[PDB]
Amino acid sequence: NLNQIQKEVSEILSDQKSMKADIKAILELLGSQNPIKESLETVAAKIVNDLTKLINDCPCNKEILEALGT
Amino acid sequence: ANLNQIQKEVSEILSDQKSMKADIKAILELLGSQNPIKESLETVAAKIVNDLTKLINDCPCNKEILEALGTQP
Amino acid sequence: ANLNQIQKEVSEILSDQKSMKADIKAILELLGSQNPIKESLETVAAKIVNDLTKLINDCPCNKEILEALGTQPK
Amino acid sequence: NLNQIQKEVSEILSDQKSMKADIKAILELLGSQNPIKESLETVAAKIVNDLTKLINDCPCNKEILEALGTQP
Repeated sequence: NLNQIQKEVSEILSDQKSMKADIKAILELLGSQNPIKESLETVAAKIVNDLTKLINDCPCNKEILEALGT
Repeated sequence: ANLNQIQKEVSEILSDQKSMKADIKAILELLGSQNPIKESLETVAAKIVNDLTKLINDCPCNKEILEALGTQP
Repeated sequence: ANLNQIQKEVSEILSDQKSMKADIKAILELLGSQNPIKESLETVAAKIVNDLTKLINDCPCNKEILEALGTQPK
Repeated sequence: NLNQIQKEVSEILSDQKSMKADIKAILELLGSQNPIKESLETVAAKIVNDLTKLINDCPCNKEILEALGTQP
């Protein structure tokens, strides 16, 4: 009865330690992550950037200029 | 009254605790097993540029113009 | 009040317990309802390249070149 | 022995208090952000729109225009 209470109160207490441990880990992990918007905005910048280079590199001009004669 | 009441409540605390523990464990498991968004975003970007590169390097619109200049690609 | 003290405190643990349980569920609910980022990345990847392919294949610039060359586009 | 129970109940109560706060944080942190769907969608929208602005701007035409606006 009182031993029963004691036992169960301990189990609660140790269970409560591990719960706390993991909660911290969760708060840590989430805090570490970079903002979705930020990751997006930068990867989105890299997509346009690269493709812009390719576009401005004008790959399809050589063929035309040959038919014309430049 | 009191200790019997106390003991009953303690037992409900113990079990409630047990499931919360399990649920927390799962949230940790779920977040932890997810590959970083930055890493994911990058591989998919790699596909996007790569595939639009194949297209632009295929010069789709040249074909129309070379035709007007009586020649073929 | 020893039993009283123990009583009042165990009761409070039990209250807090309930609302912690609620909030842990709301967290699980939130993460659970997320699409797998990989999958929803694929969808969006396709639409970007799709929409773009449409425009480039439509060949917007050709009309300018043709008219400069001296030809009517069809 | 009743004291140990009393003592331990309070350590239980106080940890409870601080876990309550941390979960509330985790909820707030997870709440403080739009779905990954919405985010992707607006970004993708900007991606295409800027590349559409680029292409419709016809960067390569100026080169050929001088090649056409020229003589042997």
